Amino acid sequence: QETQGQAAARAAAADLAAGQDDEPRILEAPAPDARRVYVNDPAHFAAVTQQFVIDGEAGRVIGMIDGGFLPNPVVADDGSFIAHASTVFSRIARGERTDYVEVFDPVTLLPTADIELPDAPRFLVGTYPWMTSLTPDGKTLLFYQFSPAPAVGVVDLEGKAFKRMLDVPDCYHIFPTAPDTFFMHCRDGSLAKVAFGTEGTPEITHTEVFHPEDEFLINHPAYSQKAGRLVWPTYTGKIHQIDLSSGDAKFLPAVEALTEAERADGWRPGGWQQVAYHRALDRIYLLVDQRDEWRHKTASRFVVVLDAKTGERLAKFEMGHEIDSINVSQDEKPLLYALSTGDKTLYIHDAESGEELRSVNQLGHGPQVITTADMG
Amino acid sequence: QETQGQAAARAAAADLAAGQDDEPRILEAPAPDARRVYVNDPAHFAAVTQQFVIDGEAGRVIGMIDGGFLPNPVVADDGSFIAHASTVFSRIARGERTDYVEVFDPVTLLPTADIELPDAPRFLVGTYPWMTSLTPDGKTLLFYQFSPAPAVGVVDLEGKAFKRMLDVPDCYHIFPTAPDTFFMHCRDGSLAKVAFGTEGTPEITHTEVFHPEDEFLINHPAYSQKAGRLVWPTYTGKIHQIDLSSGDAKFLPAVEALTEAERADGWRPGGWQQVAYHRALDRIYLLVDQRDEWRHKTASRFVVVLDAKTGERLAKFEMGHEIDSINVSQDEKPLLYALSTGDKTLYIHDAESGEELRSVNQLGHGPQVITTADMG
Amino acid sequence: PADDALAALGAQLFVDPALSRNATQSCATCHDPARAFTDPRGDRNTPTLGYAALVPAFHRDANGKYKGGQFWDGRADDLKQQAGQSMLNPVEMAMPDRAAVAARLRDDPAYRTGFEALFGKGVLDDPERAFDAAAEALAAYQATGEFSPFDSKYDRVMRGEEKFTPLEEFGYTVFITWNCRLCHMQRKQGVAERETFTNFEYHNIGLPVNETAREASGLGADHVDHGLLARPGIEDPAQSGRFKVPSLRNVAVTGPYMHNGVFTDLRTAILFYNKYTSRRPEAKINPETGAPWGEPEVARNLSLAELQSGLMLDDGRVDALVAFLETLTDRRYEPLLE
Amino acid sequence: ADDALAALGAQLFVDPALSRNATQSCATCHDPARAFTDPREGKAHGDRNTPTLGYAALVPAFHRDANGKYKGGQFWDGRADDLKQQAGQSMLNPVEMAMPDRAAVAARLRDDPAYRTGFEALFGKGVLDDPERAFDAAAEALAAYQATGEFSPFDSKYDRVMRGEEKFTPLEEFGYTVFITWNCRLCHMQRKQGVAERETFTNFEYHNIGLPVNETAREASGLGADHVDHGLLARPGIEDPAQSGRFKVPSLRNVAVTGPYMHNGVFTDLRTAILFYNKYTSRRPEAKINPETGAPWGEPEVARNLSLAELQSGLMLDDGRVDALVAFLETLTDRRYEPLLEE
Amino acid sequence: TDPRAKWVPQDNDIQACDYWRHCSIDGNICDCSGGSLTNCPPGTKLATASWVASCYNPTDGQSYLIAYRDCCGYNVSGRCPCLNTEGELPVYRPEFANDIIWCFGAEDDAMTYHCTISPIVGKASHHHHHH
Amino acid sequence: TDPRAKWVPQDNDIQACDYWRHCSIDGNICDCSGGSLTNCPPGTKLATASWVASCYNPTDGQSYLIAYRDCCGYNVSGRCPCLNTEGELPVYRPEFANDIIWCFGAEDDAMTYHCTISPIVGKAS
Ligand code: HEC
Ligand code: HEC
Ligand code: HEC
Ligand code: HEC
Ligand SMILES: [Ca+2]
Ligand SMILES: [Ca+2]
Ligand code: NA
Ligand code: NA
Ligand code: NA
Ligand code: NA
Repeated sequence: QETQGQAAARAAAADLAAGQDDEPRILEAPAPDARRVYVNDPAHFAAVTQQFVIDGEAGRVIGMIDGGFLPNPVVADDGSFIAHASTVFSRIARGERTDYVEVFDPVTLLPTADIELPDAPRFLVGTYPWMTSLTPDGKTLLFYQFSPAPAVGVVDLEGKAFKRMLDVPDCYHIFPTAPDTFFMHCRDGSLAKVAFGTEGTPEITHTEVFHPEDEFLINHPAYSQKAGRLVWPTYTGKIHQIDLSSGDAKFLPAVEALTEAERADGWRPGGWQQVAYHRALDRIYLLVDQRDEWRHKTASRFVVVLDAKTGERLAKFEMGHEIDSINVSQDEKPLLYALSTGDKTLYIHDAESGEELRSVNQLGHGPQVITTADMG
Repeated sequence: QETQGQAAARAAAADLAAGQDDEPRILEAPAPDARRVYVNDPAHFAAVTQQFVIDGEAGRVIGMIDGGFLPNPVVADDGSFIAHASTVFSRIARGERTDYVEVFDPVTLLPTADIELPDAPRFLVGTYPWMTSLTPDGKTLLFYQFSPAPAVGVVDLEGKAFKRMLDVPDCYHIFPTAPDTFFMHCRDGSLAKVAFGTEGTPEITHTEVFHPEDEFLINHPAYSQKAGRLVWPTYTGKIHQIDLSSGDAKFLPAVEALTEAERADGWRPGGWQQVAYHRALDRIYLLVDQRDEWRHKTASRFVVVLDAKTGERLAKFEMGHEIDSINVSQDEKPLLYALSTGDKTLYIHDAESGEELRSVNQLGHGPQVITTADMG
Repeated sequence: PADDALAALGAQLFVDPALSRNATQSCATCHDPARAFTDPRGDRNTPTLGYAALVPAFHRDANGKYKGGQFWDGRADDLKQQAGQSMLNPVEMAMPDRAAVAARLRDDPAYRTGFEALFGKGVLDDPERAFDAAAEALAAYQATGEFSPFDSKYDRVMRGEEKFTPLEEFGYTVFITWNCRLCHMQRKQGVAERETFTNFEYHNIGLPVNETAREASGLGADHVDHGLLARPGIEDPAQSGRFKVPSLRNVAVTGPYMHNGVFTDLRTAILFYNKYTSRRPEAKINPETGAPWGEPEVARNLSLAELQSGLMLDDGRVDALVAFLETLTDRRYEPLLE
Repeated sequence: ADDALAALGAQLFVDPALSRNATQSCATCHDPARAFTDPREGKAHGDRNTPTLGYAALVPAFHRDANGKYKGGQFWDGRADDLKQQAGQSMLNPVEMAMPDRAAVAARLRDDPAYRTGFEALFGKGVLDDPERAFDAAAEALAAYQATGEFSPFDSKYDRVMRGEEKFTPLEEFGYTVFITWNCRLCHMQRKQGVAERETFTNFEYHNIGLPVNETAREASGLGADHVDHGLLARPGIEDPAQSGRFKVPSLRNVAVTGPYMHNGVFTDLRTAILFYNKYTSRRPEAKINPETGAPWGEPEVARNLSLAELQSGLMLDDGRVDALVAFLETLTDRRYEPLLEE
Repeated sequence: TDPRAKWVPQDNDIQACDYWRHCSIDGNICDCSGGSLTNCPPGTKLATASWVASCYNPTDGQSYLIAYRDCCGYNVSGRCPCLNTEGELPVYRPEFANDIIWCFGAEDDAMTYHCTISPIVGKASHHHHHH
Repeated sequence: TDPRAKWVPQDNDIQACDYWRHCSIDGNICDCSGGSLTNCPPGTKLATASWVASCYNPTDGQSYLIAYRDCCGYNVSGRCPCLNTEGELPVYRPEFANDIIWCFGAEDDAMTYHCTISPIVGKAS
């Protein structure tokens, strides 16, 4: 009802009338909690970019973080820190490149580490959350390199140092499952398990091929590290689920997020972060709309919600805006976050009823990525 | 009728049908000429910014130049080079500050000099063209400093080296008149002549005080270095004209851009670059509108044209758009440039009839400053 | 009744040399009402008693900053404790003990009358009760309107009764926009009801020793004045060299300036702040001596975050600040400004 | 004229009378059974490898383009303007036919009565009595024969696939896609943009890709340890030092059947030729080892003027993409040479 | 919405450009990027320099000196942009000028503009600008 | 207009996002910042890497392989932004993937994205 600007005016006016003093100072953000939500703006490939830290309950910006060109954000699930890998140049977008990792305190937002990555080794790509990833203990950050060949960089956040590049096969994305192990998805349609050391060839093993070459797996799968659950939609809304919880891949039954009647009438997923997964409810949420087969990065106006174990549809929400990315908070009665790149606005919905509750606008130039911590 | 993109489609299609080959390459911009116009986008205080190089005759972007935080552009009048003083930081908007001058070749747009300015000496302010200025011979760039006190830095563009800071009195802006002399405007209402040696404190001489403490001279006067003509409107549209061509200041009779009746009905100049001056026609152009006395930075929708000699009004144009800045090309049959910060669009007008000829849109985030060369 | 009578007893004490070691001087000798309760004629400079009653009692605030109290080093909690300290202080009244004070009070029939009416029969035969009562009376007197009249030009302008001159207006605007308001304003924001141009905090602004005063004190060339750390019970080494922010009311008539009286002219005190901001050679020089200011007496804990503002005061701004600070002169002292 | 002139060139092409001691013909070294190259150099004195004559008739005449790039011509160093000039050079070349002078060539042509008839019908009575006219006519004939369909049939699987008659295998198709998106397209495509009518997988320019000396060939040539093959700078009349070490980009048609590879035959295997380009892009130690020797590739013979802008692409071909490129380049084999792919 | 009309202050929403204390703000309102009306967001540095305006508060009819302060060291926030210029004077009267980036004194030499706060520091007016 | 409708190519205006050669462009059209359909603007560096799409040309009914290249080393142009994904496959098929910054090979190691050019390299097959 009363907006935050209006409540603040009412309070400042009462302070003034009462003669209440207060010292102008640098605020702390509120403590990280399950309803904090981060939105990253890659700004349609601009040389500098912004992250917005938002209290999802209040629909309020509580902080920002500046970044360089197409940085990769991560957020520790336990709330203890956030970090990114980022790239700057000595004359805006020209000159000497420096890539680096910063770690930030999640309340003061001050950098607590700034770790240079030798030889400018980051992969510059429109932002994919699982192209840079934390190990479950938070001590290591792993980032992807494409040039000259697929490789994964290992950064020791505890010791605040780069460690080494690992050579991998022709594979992509990084889903860590342990201090020394992560999985990747390979061109051949296998997953690769890579287990590594401080020195030495890593031990790399493959699953069998789990999808044929004409079934396309999107660049924004959902991965719950705490559940070990990799949720990987294809262009038609077929969803692979892989359970990495035992440390080896076990595969679950594939489900369809769309019915055969819907797919015959042109319904397909589309957007950027098209899929979210709620760990405690074991529920999948997918952005979908009626679209041509090659309009797979356009916004969508609907989200289907399904039970990950059976595939049953539990809801189909009309979001009422052009939504490019979704995610959910991981608490009991979660919020469903719906970010519109075109509106530069985060819409915050009740994930159970689908109802829009509040929104936060003016989020940069082309905001695309939502990250939440799973604190529970 | 046929647009640039349509013409280009037709040429491409003709090349394909004829089997014409061509090598993909880096184009050169067309030679600088009287109708080239530069638009600088301070981007409402963003840490990085852009300049657009535009052919005013065709209404075509022919190149761009990246800049740091609130850079100051300058354009050699003879078309031989362009330059700016700019500022970058080691971590986007935080960390170590570097200020520097770059000089660019005006056809390849490549930097031909990058001259570090020691001790981060630039004045950071919403952009004022005459806060950084070339001497008439092109060999020297002078920039203003405000902290810890008003000062002017001397940069040798020929030797590609910063030289020294000159201490000045409590004065603002830099109007060079000779390889070793420039004028400034002082808080006390005088202009200061500053003549500077190789070493030495400069020789500083004040003019008489030429305006009262309650008449306010805008931050964007027009200055024709080739004419030695300083055109300085006040908030009410009274115009001060100072002739610097003998090397000393001769105050020309003041002229009123608005009538008494217009001023009683609320007309005042307002915007950013509110005033333009055409040297060959000896004509003054002023952005005006009906506004409250304290809305002096809002856009205006009209331009009045007056004879600099008589003050006689020559023209009053309805621009058709919310315009913040004006300038003119310096050739015969000049163009009148009308930039809207809100529309991010440069409107290009016939100066004589005031009719809109063409426009160039998408000029960044908050474009504000138009610069032309006086090549005649 | 007792409000008025208590202050009136303090008014009598304040001018009585019988309160000094050898009956030579009164509180009025050094804190002369004709010169804004400072000395018109020890190592620290005598501060004004005007507006001292507006200072809060000494405390540590919730951010760890100390505020309030009396003396340059805050070593008295409030004006009553200060008066008791003053009566026994070798650099103020220098009485040897509380019994000697009571004995002087007993010698005077009007004091037997005045003190007994307020504190009870026999008060002056009990040296502890006698001394405490005298300090209570001296404190009550200093809390009267006469010591804090709020009748300066500044006051009149803020009440809308008159206007600043252009020069005074410029100086007010500089004061409230430049770093002076970080320390010489009561509040962080909002409007004070009784502004006295001090936030009552303790800061080291890095002053040099006043050589000639130090020599005349007999403290020794090896003495260092540690400011607030010298207050008994303060042991925090971060307080070493910090002094209470003085109220700027009546500043134009209470030279010389700073805790040790090192600068004789108000303009010099203002120019001192340019040593932290200006690049010009002259900013390094004390104009009263033609020599460098001198190294800080205590070279730690300087308030560099407030002092290194990045902006130099040109001479026009210094003239404006002088004009503005002269408007903080109580009405009665305006004649002293010529 | 046209049929008859090529038919006269067909006879000359196989005639050992055109060689110094009458021991070999053009077809000896340019063997029609092996895409007009020399079986003896295969897994089957100068130190340059014998190039294919197939598709050489599509090369433009030698010229300097307006950007200052030389293009066109024949031989590895471009020193013949076109096929006719190459043939006259070949007749007199110590490493090809090795005849001592034009008179000697005219004298062999006169010994043959079918030549008196065939040459006189095309060039006029008395042609073979004028050594200059006889030798020019022979070169013209040879060049006409090389311009016939037989040398440039455009019937490789690639050609059939472009005509819609067949599809690539998935591996050949990935190979083609890599070829057209990676740096290979910058030098082994006829055009900079648009579509070629008769693509021969060369832009006919001259580049130094920084190959080492083939030591055994060089030893055998007797040229000397201090010899340097300067490529295009050895063309008479080229004096620009920037052309040292540049050689003509070869057509990749029939590449799979015309090993060994490069201007000096230094690599036996097609896969080695492709792997060589990773020495400019990969960080792996294996990238600088020639897999046929287990030793470093070697210092370039000519250190200067390397095409580093095209070669240092920032991207390494993994083994999958190397396999795919081999598969695609095998589709460029003319139909009549497909049986050769087995061995 | 008429940009050239006399500005009309309100005292009911601090995130709007017509809130009375924003009479001479230039930039972005800190309350919209995790600061508040008189405090900077986390990670930014509070300048010690300031500019002043006498802004009329329509609630109590009093004119208050607002000594604006910048929060520095981050790229501009891009939320809640505003530019007002009540009594704003040209650069040569800098204590009233608002195109200057008033980041002097900020910790760590921070000089980039992120947003501006609007604290009251006095109840007064100016000769050039009074209600 | 309808963002989800099948993309409809034209061969009449290269600055528009439905120009037929732009069928898998991601970024900005170089002709809008001082380059042309197939050349980079002054001051930028032409990458040697590419990604390919088969784009239908409605002028002649032929599909052509467009081997896009980026012009690198400047901040993104901000003029004529477009994103089309005809045949565009995910990142593990990089030769058809268009979120990657294909600035490899550009002079002076330039890797920032300014705009993309749309040259033809073949007929589709
Ligand atoms: C010989 C001169 C002298 C006499 C007599 C004297 N004082 Fe002081 N007074 C001083 C000096 C010097 C100081 C500063 C001492 C310090 O800070 O340690 C001072 C400090 C004070 C202060 C501290 C105010 C502040 O802002 O810190 C008060 C209150 C005061 N005196 C009241 C008295 C009273 C009441 C008497 C009579 C009982 C008195 N003084 C007698 C010299 C004198
Ligand atoms: C960091 C806090 C701080 C700042 C900022 C500051 N002052 Fe002070 N000022 C003090 C303290 C503390 C003293 C007493 C220092 C001492 O004697 O040890 C003082 C003393 C003075 C005095 C002498 C008063 C007396 O009774 O002896 C004057 C005058 C003065 N300040 C004016 C200014 C002006 C004008 C400005 C702005 C140019 C300014 N100050 C900025 C803290 C500050
Ligand atoms: C003894 C082997 C041998 C004989 C016989 C021979 N050649 Fe060659 N040919 C070569 C070699 C080796 C080269 C490469 C020489 C070089 O580039 O300098 C070559 C090059 C060529 C080329 C250049 C092709 C290209 O792509 O650069 C043509 C054309 C040619 N020969 C045609 C002929 C003709 C026609 C004859 C018969 C008149 C002939 N050759 C006889 C070995 C031979
Ligand atoms: C900078 C131009 C350039 C680039 C890029 C280039 N090549 Fe070459 N290629 C050459 C030249 C020149 C030669 C002949 C070199 C020599 O022998 O001196 C050559 C020779 C070859 C040969 C041996 C052919 C023969 O008949 O001996 C093969 C196979 C080859 N290239 C394949 C490729 C492939 C596949 C790529 C992409 C990975 C590629 N090339 C990239 C210029 C290029
Ligand atoms: Ca004093
Ligand atoms: Ca060969
Ligand atoms: Na002294
Ligand atoms: Na102590
Ligand atoms: Na060999
Ligand atoms: Na030569």
